Amino acid sequence: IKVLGISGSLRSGSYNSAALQEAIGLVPPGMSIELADISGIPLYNEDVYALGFPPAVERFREQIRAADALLFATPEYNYSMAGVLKNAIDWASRPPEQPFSGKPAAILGASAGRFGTARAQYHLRQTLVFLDVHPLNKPEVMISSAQNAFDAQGRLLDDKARELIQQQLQALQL
Amino acid sequence: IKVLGISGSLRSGSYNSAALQEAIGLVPPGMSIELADISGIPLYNEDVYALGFPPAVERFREQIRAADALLFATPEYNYSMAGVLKNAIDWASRPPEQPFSGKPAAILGASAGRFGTARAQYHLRQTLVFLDVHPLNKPEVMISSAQNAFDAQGRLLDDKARELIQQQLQALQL
Ligand SMILES: Cc1cc2nc3c(=O)[nH]c(=O)nc-3n(C[C@H](O)[C@H](O)[C@H](O)COP(=O)(O)O)c2cc1C
Ligand SMILES: Cc1cc2nc3c(=O)[nH]c(=O)nc-3n(C[C@H](O)[C@H](O)[C@H](O)COP(=O)(O)O)c2cc1C
Repeated sequence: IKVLGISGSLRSGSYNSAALQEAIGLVPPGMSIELADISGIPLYNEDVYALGFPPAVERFREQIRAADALLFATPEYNYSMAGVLKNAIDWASRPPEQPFSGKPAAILGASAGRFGTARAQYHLRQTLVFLDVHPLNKPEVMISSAQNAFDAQGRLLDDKARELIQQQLQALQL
Repeated sequence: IKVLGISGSLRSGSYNSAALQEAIGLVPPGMSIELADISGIPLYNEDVYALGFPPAVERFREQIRAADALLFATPEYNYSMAGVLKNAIDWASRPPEQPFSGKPAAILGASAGRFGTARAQYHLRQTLVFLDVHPLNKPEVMISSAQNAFDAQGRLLDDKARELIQQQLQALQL
């Protein structure tokens, strides 16, 4: 079961990239996770699209088409998903045969304050559902106070979190 | 009264851009609309921001700070606002003293086909309130079937949408 991990944050220390990094070692037997790189994807511009998909967008789209399932790690930016993550989905959603169609997915999000991700995870869920994606309803995974939830070398300390992801990955495998 | 028009679309024929332009031909005395340019704003990345605002973002934040009101024309992509617009908002919202705070703003959205922008407008309204913007609730301005609503090189053929822009600009002045 090839699972594609998608972070909505480009920063090297990104707690969201970190959580998907930890999910690699939390997968169950039979499943495996590979992180997608969207740093190369540009700002959406219909004119550019008309001329054809940017190299970085073709690679991404084909990673989605090929993966058996998707795992999203969306940060919340101002009461919604991060623009960057949305922008990448925008590109990837263009005809013909946008690869999202039919794929199952799991959503989780990391924020640093005391809330976050609740609104971004909902918006992301609706956006994905709009593209015919079938996301897992539960469990619900949110990493609050992430700045304390991880250490320098990006490692998740909360057993609850480690366990929740394991749960989701299984719930995903089913 | 200086007003900032922000289009969430970068394509040359953008109906959301074309709509704001029309509004310029509709301003009443004592009000002027200038169109911000976000095309130069890069994808958001915390590591880049840590070293200072890109010039484009800088130019953008100051226009917001200086303008007495904001006029947003957001297209709707995949059940939410355009990723491009959200990214510009993400960049502009960073401390120190992000300029959205306090500014009154009005929303409108241009889309082709069936529905459009109703979700994007909601998310946008929400995100902006989160930044302490005072967006107007009435009137709702949705330009549907935009592909027919506009002719070659601008000009809003639909008289209905015209009334709303006018009304929206008048309410805004108040
Ligand atoms: C433009 C921007 C908007 C943000 N908005 C919110 C927000 O609405 N709520 C919240 O709890 N945190 C918010 N944050 C903080 C992020 O959740 C926090 O910095 C997080 O560590 C980012 O993780 P990532 O780098 O893994 O994406 C925002 C950060 C930025 C740069
Ligand atoms: C990611 C994406 C999703 C879109 N989804 C729809 C849709 O569901 N229904 C529809 O009628 N048009 C849809 N459109 C078309 C736009 O509404 C149309 O191209 C519009 O004219 C763009 O206006 P703008 O250039 O002012 O943003 C979509 C466009 C993009 C880029």
